[PDB]
Amino acid sequence: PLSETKCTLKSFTVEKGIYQTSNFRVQPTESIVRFPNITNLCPFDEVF
Amino acid sequence: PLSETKCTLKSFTVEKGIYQTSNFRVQPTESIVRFPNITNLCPFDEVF
Amino acid sequence: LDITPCSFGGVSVITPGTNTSNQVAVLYQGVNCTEVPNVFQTRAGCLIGAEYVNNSYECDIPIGAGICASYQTSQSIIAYTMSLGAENSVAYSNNSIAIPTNFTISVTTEILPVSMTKTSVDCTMYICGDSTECSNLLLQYGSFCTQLKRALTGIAVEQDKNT
Amino acid sequence: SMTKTSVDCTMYICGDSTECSNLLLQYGSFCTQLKRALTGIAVEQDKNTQEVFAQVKQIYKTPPIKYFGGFNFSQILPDPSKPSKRSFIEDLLFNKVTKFKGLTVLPPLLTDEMIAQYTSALLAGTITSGWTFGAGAALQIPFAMQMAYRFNGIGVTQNVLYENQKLIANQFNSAIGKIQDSLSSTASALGKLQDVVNHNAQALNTLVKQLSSKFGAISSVLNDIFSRLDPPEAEVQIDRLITGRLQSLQTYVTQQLIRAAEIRASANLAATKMSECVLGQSKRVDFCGKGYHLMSFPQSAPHGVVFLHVTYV
Amino acid sequence: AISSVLNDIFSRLDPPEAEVQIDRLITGRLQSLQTYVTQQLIRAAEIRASANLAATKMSECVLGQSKRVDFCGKGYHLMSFPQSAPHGVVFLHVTYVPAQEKNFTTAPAICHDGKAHFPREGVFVSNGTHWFVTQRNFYEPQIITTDNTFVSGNCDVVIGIVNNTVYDPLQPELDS
Amino acid sequence: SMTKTSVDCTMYICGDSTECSNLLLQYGSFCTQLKRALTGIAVEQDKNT
Amino acid sequence: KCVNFNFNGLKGTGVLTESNKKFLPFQQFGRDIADTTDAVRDPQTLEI
Repeated sequence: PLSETKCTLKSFTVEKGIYQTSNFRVQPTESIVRFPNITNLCPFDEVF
Repeated sequence: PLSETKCTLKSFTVEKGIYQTSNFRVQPTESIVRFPNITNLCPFDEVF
Repeated sequence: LDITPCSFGGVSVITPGTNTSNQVAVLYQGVNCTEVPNVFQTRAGCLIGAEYVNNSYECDIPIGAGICASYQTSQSIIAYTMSLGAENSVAYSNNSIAIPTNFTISVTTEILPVSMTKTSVDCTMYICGDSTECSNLLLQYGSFCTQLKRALTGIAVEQDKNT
Repeated sequence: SMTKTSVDCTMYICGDSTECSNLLLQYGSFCTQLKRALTGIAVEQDKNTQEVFAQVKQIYKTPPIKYFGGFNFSQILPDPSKPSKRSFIEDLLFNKVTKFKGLTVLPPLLTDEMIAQYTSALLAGTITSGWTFGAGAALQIPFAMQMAYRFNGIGVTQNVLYENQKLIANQFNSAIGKIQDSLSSTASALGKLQDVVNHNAQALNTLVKQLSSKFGAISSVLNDIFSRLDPPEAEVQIDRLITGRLQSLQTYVTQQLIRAAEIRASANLAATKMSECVLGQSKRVDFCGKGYHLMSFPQSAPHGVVFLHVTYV
Repeated sequence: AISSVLNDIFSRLDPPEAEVQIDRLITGRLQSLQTYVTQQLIRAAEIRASANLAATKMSECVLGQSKRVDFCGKGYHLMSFPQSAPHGVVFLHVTYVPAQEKNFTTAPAICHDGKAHFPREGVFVSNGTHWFVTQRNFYEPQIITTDNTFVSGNCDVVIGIVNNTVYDPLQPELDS
Repeated sequence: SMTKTSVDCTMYICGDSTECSNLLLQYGSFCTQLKRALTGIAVEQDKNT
Repeated sequence: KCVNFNFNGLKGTGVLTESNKKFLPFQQFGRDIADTTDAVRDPQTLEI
């Protein structure tokens, strides 16, 4: 995080003070794929 | 006009004061279609 | 199902100068440190990398909501509440008085800025990098930069007026 | 002071989109320069609290004998029996004055307990020392001698003070109780604090409702442009949306900066009134109250101060 | 756009196709100039109000003695000496601050012969033995005379009065 | 004080064009904010008197 | 002399002076703090 202050301020010397560099965010791990159920079917057995 | 103040303020309760709602303008009714006159004609009767 | 976005917030770095030391203190602002993955929880956010103490001294680097920080002593970054000064009350009665018997004459400096650097930006060279095809469509935008030339002259006529 | 806000260009502009942050680097550093101005007004309001409240660093305290010549100062002083260090007027001052798009609200440096500890230290120095604790070390001056000098600043001799000591202190304690009856009933008396919090609230919801607009695009949803359209024909709709969201973000930083210029002129007027009406006797006419000014008692307020100016009429 | 150099846009693309990349460089550079001059004019307003505060400090602290508190320095203002600086004025404010104090006893009036004697200049102080007159910012005890006091009413209406005599200077001058 | 002024969103941008007025709705409530800033100016010019 | 420039597409307008810095053998052109054309090696002769 000392080098993160140099990466944002574009300087190789950091003075005494409070500096904001970036933001933390939790990355998504899984992916929920949903669909409706097996109700409301079609009578395909009448021709097949 | 009391309900006109509710739509521009996004609130169902209007307090005491002077408020501007919209703008008034007289709408047009007719349309004047103009063309130049029938002078400077060309001799079409010389072949017709 | 209740849709809530997952935990996010700003990251700030509390550090002294590079000529003094190199230790940092990561502040997850708005983020509790039970949801992040030698630690202290504040109102602005849980602080990672600072030793919290009970005494309060004169600090230099503020954090937020009363919590402040400084670099003290085998040295690390500590964090404490902001001290409001030394408590020294004055007694009171109905028949006593306190008269000064001596004084001191001090000189206290006060610095107030008056003027600044007068600049002037032209429309032909800043927008067009010595380009001739750029200037023909510069006339199609009307009079944007003519008003910016009047504003920059109106600033620069106030700077010698302020002197 | 005002409300400290901070917004990022990662979450407000891009609604969890990886292609939006890649086109943000082509525009340069538009969101970097407004980030430097938003921390410039964040440390300015923290300096405005130190310029008004933190005039002296020595914390004073009241004596337990609350007898100042028949003067009832229990209403403007904070109650030590309460867990919150607030006054009887200040319990009504904090009562009358009352998300996920990257917008955050930073807490200030001085809290409400630290402001009222600075307020009660300036209030205890007013009744026990008067005008001497704002000019160096505090001296022990009685309350009968403090009204002799403050009458002498407006050309009033001290003979009306001691011959009418019961009539002056009954007029002050009835007027202090008339403040608490008017502040508990009339909620529109604190409207100078109310437009500070309402203009900051109406600036925040217009940042949210401008994201629903399209700015000339066919949709305001960043997922609907990228998933449905062809990617060289979709990217001209991103540049319409990233320009309209930046211009509303460039609108919000410019209206807050002139509001920062308006809140700097009032806090410099407040720090003048903290040094002239509280720390001494002002010889101006209609500055610390309408008429001949005697003394003042400051009170804490949400994003402001409340002055109890007494006047000689 | 595709590039930042304006010569690379015109000499590579069609003149119907390079013009739409040209106005992105025109309105992109004009918007960066517009946020510069609005930040300039906001900074021109706060540098005017500090220079008007400096002109008030040049008129009250330098050209005379201002009776304000915490305006020409912390404490009682005596004089000021301005100094030159780049883009500002640095003021050297001379102030009056008391350092050492001492506790005494006091009373608002003196009952001499049934009438109350109020102090004209200064306050009534005592060192435990006698009663003296000194000011509020410095210690300089003087004897209580009729020239330093003025009579106002009796002793029954004021609160805190003590019994002491007032030295009348005309009384030893009749036999001297 | 100064001269109190007001601007219309529909009339200044669109010179009596009906196809210009419905295309301002895609920009949202942005031109109301320039209208609400100038009406807030016209209150405090009466306060300065 | 104030002349026009045409160096394999790198156009410009200015004068040409002798450079005193060290340069690379594979270098076509250099860039300043504004990231624009300021130093051009000749494609035939090699004067930076």
